[PDB]
Amino acid sequence: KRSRKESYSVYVYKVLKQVHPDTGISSKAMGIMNSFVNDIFERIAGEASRLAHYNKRSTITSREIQTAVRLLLPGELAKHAVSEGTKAVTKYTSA
Amino acid sequence: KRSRKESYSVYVYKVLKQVHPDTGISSKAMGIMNSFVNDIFERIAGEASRLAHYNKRSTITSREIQTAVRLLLPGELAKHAVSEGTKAVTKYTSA
Amino acid sequence: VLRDNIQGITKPAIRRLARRGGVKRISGLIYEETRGVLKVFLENVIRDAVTYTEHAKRKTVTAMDVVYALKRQGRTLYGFGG
Amino acid sequence: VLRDNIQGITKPAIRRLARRGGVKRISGLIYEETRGVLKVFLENVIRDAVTYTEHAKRKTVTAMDVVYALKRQGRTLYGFGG
Amino acid sequence: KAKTRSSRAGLQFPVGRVHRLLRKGNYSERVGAGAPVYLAAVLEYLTAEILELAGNAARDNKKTRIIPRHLQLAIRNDEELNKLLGRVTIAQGGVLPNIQAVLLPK
Amino acid sequence: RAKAKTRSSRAGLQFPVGRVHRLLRKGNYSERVGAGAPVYLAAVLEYLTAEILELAGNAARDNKKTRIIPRHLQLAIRNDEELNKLLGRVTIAQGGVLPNIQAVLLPK
Amino acid sequence: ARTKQKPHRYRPGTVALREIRRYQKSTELLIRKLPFQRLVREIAQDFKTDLRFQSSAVMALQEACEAYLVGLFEDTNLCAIHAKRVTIMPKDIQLARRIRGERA
Amino acid sequence: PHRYRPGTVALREIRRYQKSTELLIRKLPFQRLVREIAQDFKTDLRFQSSAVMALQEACEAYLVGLFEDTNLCAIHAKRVTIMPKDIQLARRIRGER
Repeated sequence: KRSRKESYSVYVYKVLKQVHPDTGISSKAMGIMNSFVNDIFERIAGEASRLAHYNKRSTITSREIQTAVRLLLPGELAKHAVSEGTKAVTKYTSA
Repeated sequence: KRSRKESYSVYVYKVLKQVHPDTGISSKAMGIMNSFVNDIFERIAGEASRLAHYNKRSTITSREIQTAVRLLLPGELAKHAVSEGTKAVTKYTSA
Repeated sequence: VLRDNIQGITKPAIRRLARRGGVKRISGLIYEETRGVLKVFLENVIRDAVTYTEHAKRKTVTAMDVVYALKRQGRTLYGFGG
Repeated sequence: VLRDNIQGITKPAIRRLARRGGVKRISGLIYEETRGVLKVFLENVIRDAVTYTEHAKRKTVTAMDVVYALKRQGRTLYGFGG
Repeated sequence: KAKTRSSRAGLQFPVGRVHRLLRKGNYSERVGAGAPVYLAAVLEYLTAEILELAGNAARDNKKTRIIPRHLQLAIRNDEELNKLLGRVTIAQGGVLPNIQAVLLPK
Repeated sequence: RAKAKTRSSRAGLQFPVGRVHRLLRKGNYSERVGAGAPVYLAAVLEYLTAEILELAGNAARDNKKTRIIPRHLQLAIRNDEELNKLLGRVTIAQGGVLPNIQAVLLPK
Repeated sequence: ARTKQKPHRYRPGTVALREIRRYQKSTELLIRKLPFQRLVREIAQDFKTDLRFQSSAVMALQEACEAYLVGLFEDTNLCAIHAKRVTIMPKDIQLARRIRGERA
Repeated sequence: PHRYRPGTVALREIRRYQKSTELLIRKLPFQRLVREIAQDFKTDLRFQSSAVMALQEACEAYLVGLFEDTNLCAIHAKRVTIMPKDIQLARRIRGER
């Protein structure tokens, strides 16, 4: 089949290898994680698009993403996720 | 000067004067009706866009609207609404 | 400041809310429970309303912020704009 | 043309499903109820799956159609593609 | 000499405005020619349905003007609309008169 | 032309910023997409996956195994509070359930 | 085949049913505006200080709150009848909220 | 002979079937039932294997959750046996009926 099916297997495996060095993962578990990543991605993206439509904007920015993360995740998760996102962006722009 | 607020008041009033030719309507009731129309519009449009995405199409046609109506409305509402939409499309393209 | 105010939701008001729900006899300890659940619901909604408001860089909480915060929890509300 | 086929959900299978739910004693009339509710749930999901399938102009029901029909009812399912 | 599209289709709801809302709403890259016509037709149908039920509810209450209480009665007394608007709160609509059987005196 | 450095390596991430950018573009979310939106979203996704994977790996090692199976993901999700609230309406294939028996069903 | 083709006192419980009918006929709001407004302001203040509210915002909040509580009381009444009672007790509220999924 | 008192084997089964992850309904009867149900929306339908597997998974999850809620409504009324009115109450509160 000519068509290719991009997935998140290799990135999830990199994350796993830095988190738990000597633990494998099954194929069914990898499919679970793939579905999880896609689900959370589309949740955040939909909320960002909504709250950009409300404010008569056209661009999806870091601010829209940060507000969507604050609206979707519970307390401690949202706090840590915001920390990670801002750290990444400030490291990026100063590169 | 402050901008104009488009709404559905006049068309709802036309439909009302068609079904009940001698009953008025309040203003809070008209607000409820505007909110109802907007909510149902958003629901159908979102479903149609999801459908067009799933099938790798880049166009919303009357077929997508019809399938979204079939998915969203319950029971006989679906039958009658499909009849109305089909009749209107047929009359529009016959001219 | 603005402290206390949860006892401002008096017992007759809760009895009225129960009568509209069809309740015929009410216990003695349900007023505490109702105050607790009302406080929880209100915090959960107001957090999101304030989030929307401060994203828009405003200081006034609009009614649209409230209807959005409600819609995002499956509690759609008709008749207040939108 | 398949017929009945609903008594194929035997009584031991329902007893197992209840034991996994933590039930210790089971009545005599819950098997009818469980068959009824399973049939209702299945019709509600299969209708939407078939709708998706026939919109795509296919004759085979894919697993993605099922996970979509499930997602559209607040029953998201991980591990089958998507 | 320029007819409207809703007049060409025989509707009361506007086809041009619905077309514009579909375009600028970020739903798809292109929008067909009959999508707004179909959508306006079904919107008008649902509007007329609920308005007729509410007008009957207003007449049997000895009134000549629809209020939110009548919309609530009309919606909650019909099965399909109660399925469609089951998770919706109508401002100042009240509830349905209903007392359980074991509460009534005997 | 200078030697290429990818965007993820600039942000210091393990998830693809370019692919996330392209998905945001092609997804019909807004007519324009900023520059830091994919970086932010990639960092958030990486954080969440690392959280779940750490929990599941601990649950597996506590079961004296080497590889993670969907049962371990279920046991990790349902045993946390915020993760369980984020995934409350999600069914995990072959995940099973959480063992608990009510206190009145027990003997005596 | 077929071919079928000495002061007057009401007994306890009467005024309750009279009130039930009276408040299921009406549509007003059952809480006073001022205490509810103060409660909303206190909560929002411990979220983010120096806030302001339109009037319609507090009205929307009051409507949503009352609708929520009325629905909760209906479910509580069913859960009370299920255990062969007439009095609603806190455990019925807890059961209804747990089954709805609001707590567990 | 050696007998177990009523309920002992029930607790054993509860632990055993909560420790496992396998499916609890047989595959062939469920497949026949799914095909018969779909026979009313369109004739001459084909199913993938994964489609029927997904349907079985979702159905079993739904029924297990319903039985948890039912057990709650049964313990509420000072009972141990679950009865059809318990199912009806759990489904009414949930909003299904």
